[PDB]
Amino acid sequence: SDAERDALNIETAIKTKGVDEVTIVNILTNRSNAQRQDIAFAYQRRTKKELASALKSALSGHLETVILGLLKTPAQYDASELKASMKGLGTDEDSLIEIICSRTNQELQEINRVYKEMYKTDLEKDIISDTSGDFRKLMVALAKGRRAEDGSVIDYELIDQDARDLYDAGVKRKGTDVPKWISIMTERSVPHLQKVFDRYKSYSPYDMLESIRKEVKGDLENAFLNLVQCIQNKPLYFADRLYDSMKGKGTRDKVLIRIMASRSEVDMLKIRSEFKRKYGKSLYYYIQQDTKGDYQKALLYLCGGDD
DNA sequence: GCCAGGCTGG
DNA sequence: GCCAGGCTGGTTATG
Ligand SMILES: [Ca+2]
Ligand SMILES: [Ca+2]
Ligand SMILES: [Ca+2]
Ligand SMILES: [Ca+2]
Ligand SMILES: [Ca+2]
Ligand SMILES: [Ca+2]
Ligand SMILES: [Ca+2]
Ligand SMILES: [Mg+2]
Repeated sequence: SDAERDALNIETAIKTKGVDEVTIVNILTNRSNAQRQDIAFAYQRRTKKELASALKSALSGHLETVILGLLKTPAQYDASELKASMKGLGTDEDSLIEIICSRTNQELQEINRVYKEMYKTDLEKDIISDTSGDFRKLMVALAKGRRAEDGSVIDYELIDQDARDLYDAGVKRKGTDVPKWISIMTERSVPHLQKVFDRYKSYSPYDMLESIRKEVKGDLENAFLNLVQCIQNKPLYFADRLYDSMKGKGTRDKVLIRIMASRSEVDMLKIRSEFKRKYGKSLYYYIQQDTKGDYQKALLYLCGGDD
């Protein structure tokens, strides 16, 4: 890599009359996150100005959102998105749910650490302040990032007991024992819960997702639905969330940008494979139909190719 | 989950 | 009939 050559080409594009957005996109969306950190360092040393601030002046619109997000480290970006989801008197529960429900223990440990560094308060405290009831209990538990790690031994006895407990806490009874659902679904390892959800189908006339829809409502329902999909098949979860961000009128750009940026370097090949298999056309194609301009170009580079 | 009703398959 | 799935609504499950 040549961070200083990239940093120089970016400054030229910034200072150019009208701004050369294509140069900025072509560079930043075709570099790894670590290469971008080096570019930003090299840029500050050359210009005495922060790259992120210089681009926030030089860009606007959805393109600005993409590019500024790409400049943050993965944990910084996640922490900033969590902060933004909680900003003001409301809560963006959909975004909070997406991040907390899909991040691994190791990702969440770094988010907790980085959040506190950037905002001087614990993530858990902001979550407690923005949520209430069982939804709060579930989000706070997940955010600890202390799910059991995948053991070397499959515990079939516990798989069966957990399935019965989920059934007895929900569909089988009047009302719902939500704390039993929260315990099992936050504490057990991911491969364990995968097996629990199939075993659950032996006891229950409905699968886990349909049981959630029948038993709970609102933010709690949304959160359990996202979590179960994340446990069952996380690349498919992101493929479905991307399809949902585009399928209808307009675009849920906040969701589309965040997924494309945060997964580009993690599992985007699997996301693309699941998307193409389910929807028959490529993720690339859906992005092309829903977005335009340099913004489109940036997302297509994060996609990484057709099919 | 319970009690039913009609429906589509093999 | 039997086997496997679905969808409705009424009287509704440690209720
Ligand atoms: Ca321009
Ligand atoms: Ca701007
Ligand atoms: Ca708030
Ligand atoms: Ca809200
Ligand atoms: Ca119930
Ligand atoms: Ca519901
Ligand atoms: Ca659309
Ligand atoms: Mg790439």
